[PDB]
Amino acid sequence: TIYGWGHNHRGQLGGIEGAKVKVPTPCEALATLRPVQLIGGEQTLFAVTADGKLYATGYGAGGRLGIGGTESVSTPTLLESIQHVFIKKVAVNSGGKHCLALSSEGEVYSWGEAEDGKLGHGNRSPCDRPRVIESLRGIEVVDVAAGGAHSACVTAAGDLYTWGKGRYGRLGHSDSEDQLKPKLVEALQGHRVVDIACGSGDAQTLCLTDDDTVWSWGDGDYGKLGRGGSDGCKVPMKIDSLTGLGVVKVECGSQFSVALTKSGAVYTWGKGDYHRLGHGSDDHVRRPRQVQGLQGKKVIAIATGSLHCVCCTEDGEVYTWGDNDEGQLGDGTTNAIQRPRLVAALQGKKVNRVACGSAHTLAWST
Repeated sequence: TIYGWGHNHRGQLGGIEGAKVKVPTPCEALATLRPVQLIGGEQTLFAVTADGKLYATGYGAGGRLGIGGTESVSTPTLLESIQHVFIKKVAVNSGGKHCLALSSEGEVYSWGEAEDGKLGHGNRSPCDRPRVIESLRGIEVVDVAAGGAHSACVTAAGDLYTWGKGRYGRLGHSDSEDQLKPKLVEALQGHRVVDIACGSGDAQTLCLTDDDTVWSWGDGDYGKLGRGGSDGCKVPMKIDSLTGLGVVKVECGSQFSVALTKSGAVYTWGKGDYHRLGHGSDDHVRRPRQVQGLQGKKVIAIATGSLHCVCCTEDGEVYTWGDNDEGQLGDGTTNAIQRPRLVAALQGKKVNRVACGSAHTLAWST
């Protein structure tokens, strides 16, 4: 079984009834795929199968689904043009309209909107089906991440590349220039990148290196870089207050940042409007702050949408908080939740995987 909820007005959840699905509901069509990954963008959902196949559902505008054309679909639809490739991971931002896909051969495919050079093909021409990024061929790529207007990947050697919109420093090349093809982030050389996340709007980028250090750069508004105040920067800089804490994952939602530790702690910081941070007030938070509503709960996975979070613990409790205008919190309402709250309908369901898109949410058990 795979449970899905939240906004479903354009087929986001792959075939179930209701423009808003306000309680976790079985999504049979997604379950039949036995996905190894589910990840959503702006009104979209992508599924990766065990045999490396890619399916998409939801809003088709701009060629964001990668199935061909711009029609929307309401059932998981095979990306046929790439079925000869074994895909192991898709990257899409919760608020994004383009994807990266990583093959077993360490190559990157991209599709969707092409504004700002985010597809990485050396121009701003849209690709409605997945296309290999040629300038990365011969380099073993091992991870991919996507922002609202930018893109990133990590190589076997631990090097980071970013590309797309340069404004406000999100690429990290010490300037504001757009990059139409992947460009090595030189300031991080000598540190091995092990996790990467990219934001939306006037965006930040976050990463984790293997020396127990978290980095942030790009747009500073609302404190989402985590160094106090609101100054942006154009080159990776450490968030010193996270050093030594055993961070294992970073994520970005809309104007906010998240870290999960080996110990199971969740930290959030950035824009506080609409309760996205989960601290129990809408104040902006300008340095990483532990989410005290998850104190002593051993969180093993977290996912962000634009304005909401979902996470699960070792024992299968699922928590959401943030905005609920589309029912994405899964409590039967469209009322915001200020602090993490257990998802009642999932109690007993043994969930160990969670995912989001812009305003929709999935949870399941392997």
